Amino acid sequence: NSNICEVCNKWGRLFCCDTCPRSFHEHCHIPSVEANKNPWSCIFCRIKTIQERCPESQSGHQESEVLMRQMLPEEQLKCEFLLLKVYCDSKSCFFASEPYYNREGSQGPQKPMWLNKVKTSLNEQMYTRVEGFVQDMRLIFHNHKEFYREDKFTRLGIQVQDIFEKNFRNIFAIQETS
Ligand SMILES: [Zn+2]
Ligand SMILES: [Zn+2]
Ligand SMILES: [Zn+2]
Repeated sequence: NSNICEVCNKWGRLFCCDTCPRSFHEHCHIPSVEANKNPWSCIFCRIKTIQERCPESQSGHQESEVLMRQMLPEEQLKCEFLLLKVYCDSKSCFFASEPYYNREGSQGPQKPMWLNKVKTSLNEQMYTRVEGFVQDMRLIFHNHKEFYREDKFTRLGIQVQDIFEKNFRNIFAIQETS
């Protein structure tokens, strides 16, 4: 196994996957690492199994169809993995916890959003379709862009949204376009 957390790349109290060499802190893994279960497989392994059980799941999809899907177990897992993939980038730190807004010449967004709130929302099964989760994710970056305006800090939101969007297209097998 690895000696660092796959998500935050630090050492500490880790839990090791039984079917791959990754390891995780308890609350870096999503869902949080399960109390018992021996063996234990991590989210990367679970996602791989879904693909291997239904190879045609990797043929192209239209985003519109994906968004309308109900959050049944397999879609729930895929959104948890996509959330995880964002927390894997160190720039997610800017978007994790509840933000506040007091900048000369800007007003705060009408609907604040942050990653830990989405995490909690997924945990408490508050989204009924993929669209719900995707909307909150994109809201995070959109709020950031609107608030920071011409400050170069806006770029952080562009960069982390690019991470989200590449992973979204991969995990949900969105049809490749030019
Ligand atoms: Zn970690
Ligand atoms: Zn694994
Ligand atoms: Zn099949």
